Amino acid sequence: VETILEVNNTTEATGLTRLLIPVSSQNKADELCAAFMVDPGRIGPWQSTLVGQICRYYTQWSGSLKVTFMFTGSFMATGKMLVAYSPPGSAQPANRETAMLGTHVIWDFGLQSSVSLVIPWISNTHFNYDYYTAGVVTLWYQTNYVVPPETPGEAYIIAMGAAQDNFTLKICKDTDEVTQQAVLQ
Amino acid sequence: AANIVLAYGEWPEYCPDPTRPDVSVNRFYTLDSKMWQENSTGWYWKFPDVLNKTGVFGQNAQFHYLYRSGFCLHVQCNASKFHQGALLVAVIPEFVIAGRGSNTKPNEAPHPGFTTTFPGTTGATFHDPYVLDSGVPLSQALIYPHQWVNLRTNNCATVIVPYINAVPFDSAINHSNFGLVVVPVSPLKYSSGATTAIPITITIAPLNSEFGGLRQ
Amino acid sequence: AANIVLAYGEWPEYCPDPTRPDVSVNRFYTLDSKMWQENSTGWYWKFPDVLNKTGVFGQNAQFHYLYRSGFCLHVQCNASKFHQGALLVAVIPEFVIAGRGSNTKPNEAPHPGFTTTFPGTTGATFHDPYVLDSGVPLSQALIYPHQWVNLRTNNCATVIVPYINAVPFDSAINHSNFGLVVVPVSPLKYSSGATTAIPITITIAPLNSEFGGLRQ
Amino acid sequence: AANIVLAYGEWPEYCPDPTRPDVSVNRFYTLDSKMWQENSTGWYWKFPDVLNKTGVFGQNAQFHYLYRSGFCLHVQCNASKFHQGALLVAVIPEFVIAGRGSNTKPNEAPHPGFTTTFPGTTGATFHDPYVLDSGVPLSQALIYPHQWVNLRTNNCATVIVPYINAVPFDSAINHSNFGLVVVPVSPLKYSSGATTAIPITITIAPLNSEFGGLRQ
Amino acid sequence: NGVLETTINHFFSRSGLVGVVNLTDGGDTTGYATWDIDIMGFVQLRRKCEMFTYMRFNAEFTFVTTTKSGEARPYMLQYMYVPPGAPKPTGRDAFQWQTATNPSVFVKLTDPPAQVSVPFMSPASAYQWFYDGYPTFGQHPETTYGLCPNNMMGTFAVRVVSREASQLKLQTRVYMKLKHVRAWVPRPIRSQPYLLKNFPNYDSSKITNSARDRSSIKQAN
Repeated sequence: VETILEVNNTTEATGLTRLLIPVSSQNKADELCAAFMVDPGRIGPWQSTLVGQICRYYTQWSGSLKVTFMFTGSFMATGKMLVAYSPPGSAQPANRETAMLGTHVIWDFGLQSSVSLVIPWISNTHFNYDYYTAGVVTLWYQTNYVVPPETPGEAYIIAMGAAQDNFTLKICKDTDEVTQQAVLQ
Repeated sequence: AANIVLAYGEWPEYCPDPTRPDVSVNRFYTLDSKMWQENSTGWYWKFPDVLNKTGVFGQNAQFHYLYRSGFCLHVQCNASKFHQGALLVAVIPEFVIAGRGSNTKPNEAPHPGFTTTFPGTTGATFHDPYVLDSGVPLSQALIYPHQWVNLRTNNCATVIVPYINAVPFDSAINHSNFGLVVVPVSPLKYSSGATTAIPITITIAPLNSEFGGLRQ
Repeated sequence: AANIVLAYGEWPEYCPDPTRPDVSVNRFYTLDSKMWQENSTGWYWKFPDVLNKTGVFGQNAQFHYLYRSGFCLHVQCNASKFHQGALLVAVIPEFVIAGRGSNTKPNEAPHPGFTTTFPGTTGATFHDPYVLDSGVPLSQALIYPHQWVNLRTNNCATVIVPYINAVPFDSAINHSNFGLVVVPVSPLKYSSGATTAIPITITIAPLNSEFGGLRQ
Repeated sequence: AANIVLAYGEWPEYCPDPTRPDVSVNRFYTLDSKMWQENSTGWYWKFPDVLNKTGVFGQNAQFHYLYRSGFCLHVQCNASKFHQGALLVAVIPEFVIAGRGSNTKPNEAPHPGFTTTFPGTTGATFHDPYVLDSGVPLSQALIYPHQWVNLRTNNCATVIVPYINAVPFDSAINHSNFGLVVVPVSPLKYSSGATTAIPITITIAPLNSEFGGLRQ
Repeated sequence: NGVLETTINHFFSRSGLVGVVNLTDGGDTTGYATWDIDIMGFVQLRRKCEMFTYMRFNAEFTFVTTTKSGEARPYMLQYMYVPPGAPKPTGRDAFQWQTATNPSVFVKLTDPPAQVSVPFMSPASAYQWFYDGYPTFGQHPETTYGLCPNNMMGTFAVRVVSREASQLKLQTRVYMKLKHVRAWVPRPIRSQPYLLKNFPNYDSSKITNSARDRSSIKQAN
């Protein structure tokens, strides 16, 4: 089941606005909108999802994941984004141009209101200096956000993700997600 | 009508061989529309409640001791091409709101009032929707039977839900089988001069109903 | 996708029986979009240049002494229904810009600089488009393989061009087979409040490529 | 060519149904020859390292996150009929050198440096070969896949080794699957006036290669 | 209604004047005259073969020679054609003129004109008058842009055959007919005037409009 990621989690929008990442007219083309590492099992955007919370109960996982975007802008608005995935071991893509050379999808809002990107493979392995390098997915402005007159010039992307059929987990363990220790009474 | 959500992949059925009101209860009930605006925080309807005091369906439920049925829900949102936003239409079984404003004791713990638990025909409104007032993470609400109604794309959402419960029959007044939660994930935005408040209309058809234990 | 322009009514083919990079070079390259506004004068890309310094295609071309291929070009323009204008998308073989600012002698004649002749990945911009900077009449540019992209109607233009040249193989760095000219015949107009600058995205797929003479 | 050593009696194969570079990586790489003389103590090459920074094979390995392949190794020694000696050519999996110069503690134990662990294209040289710098008895090194190259008899040694590891795929930069150890068991002897130093040439063909996880 | 006048071959037929060369005998310094073959020379035929990109054809040259006063006299002339790549005659008496591989036609001045044909000489499959790029492969570090050696068609040179110098003065009108013409991938035809001989360069300030103006848009003559 694909559930919403929090890609904007930082100390600014605190609320239901923590689930939404923006786009605007003022942002020039060919610059970064947002990025997030893809791993279910570490802190950050995946702690909100099931696949993220369900991987806390198991030590080892691996398989393919499915990341999906949805555009809430107006029917009149148009533009393009470049959503690209850099495999683990490669760092943050610095430029759209180098980002394009990897695995990407050009996604035009006017045509599709939703895009989907299948990250091929991802799993954990051990044996905080390790810091578990994994892939990241970035979302770039291909073209500036085009809007007609008398229409809002600011919109939100909403990102959600889930595992696919070959995703598996093993070696059960309890979660650190709760420190509560027996409310009772 | 493009896509219907069929809850849990299973159709409503009658009692698996307790009476049936023929076709008499089969018809659309259209609730008072909710007016959605920039700051709107969401709504919910405890479902075998909303129809309790209104209609021919309502007279049966109050006068019968046991109750069974499924439903078909249509949620329409009328708005221009210059408005934008998104709503999350979900049907979540045994939806139980919670006391907020923490005071933790056996005594003074602030339990919800009846008007807050069972809202009635006019539904209720989330204080803080981020937790769905359940303490649970809304970002995971997509588990339940759900549909996105996104003004950019189709403005209608329809969901059929079967009767679900641990028992075959249960009281219509006391127990609320499922609630219907409508939240404005991405806030409504509009340019100056457009109509400010967008209506939300929910139509519900109690298909496949049963009653029993009439009270003179 | 409604209409493709197939240049000179002939499809790309391989060498008429020099190696082939299997399918390895087959994929879309998406150039940095150009930002078109009221006063925009047009753009051009010397084509077996644009890809010279970028991509897996670029490493082959710089490291191989001979080169052959055709192309498939897609030019999209995103813009509202309130914007208006028209562009002329043409692929013109052996496009040679010219020294303007006349001084006629054997010596001081102002020849173009390399950055002006081969623009690179970011393309270049016409000083005076009326002559296409060739001294030739743009109103006749419709001879070449061309498409109109008119914001009133479809916003996409696609053109397939075969490899054309007097010789079967030629160097990728020195010789630029064809240029791609995009001109705003009718200027862009928009009402106050609309987005000011309209992007132009050109995607190019080096289909049917060959290389030879690798240099260690 | 008289005798090939086929390591562990099993041929290289592809992934047991992750991509393949067609035949593109199939060709001989010839390392800088080592100059063997009276006092020479031996050499070694951590193998999926030697090719890491050199060649088309090298660009793939550095730019791909996973790696798989076997190899074919040819070790030739050119020398007259008046020279004499013997070498032991062995391919020993997971060859791990060791800190010598004992200081036994949790802290100051002299671990090897990176240049000593992974030598690079030029290989490295045993301090004391009698233990193979593993602490293990060289006189038992004949366990591994091995060949004697004895100047009295044939001067060539060829060994094919399959890909061996506990996992199907592994990183090319970090993990060195097998090392190649060449030791001068019986020292080189020559009469006065003969050429003093005998070259040793090792040619390696990365047959049956696979890569995956490209990094732009 | 006969299409034959519009074919691409008939359009380039009809030998015109592609050049004129003058000859005077002091006997030593310049006793000869040389003319490189260039069809870009005049503006009528240039503007025609610049509406195409690749062209393949044959050339047929006819040499009309008269004297300054115009009245002939039976002096013998030599027309040497040095194919592309051969060295050009550096003097009336130079050893270039006895090279066997440079064809020649000895014809007297009082005869009808001399006439020869030239094949298609390029190493390429067709000429190209528009070349975008650089001739050099040597990684030009960066006036050499656009000029391709491939179009060199050779050269003619003219002398008077004699042991001593003859004081006559001549000029040679050279008419060229263009045969078996194939043409590819057409261009638009030039609006602007030409400035430099061999280059497209034009005048940016003086640009002339393609169509002569009129009074108002809605009044038709």
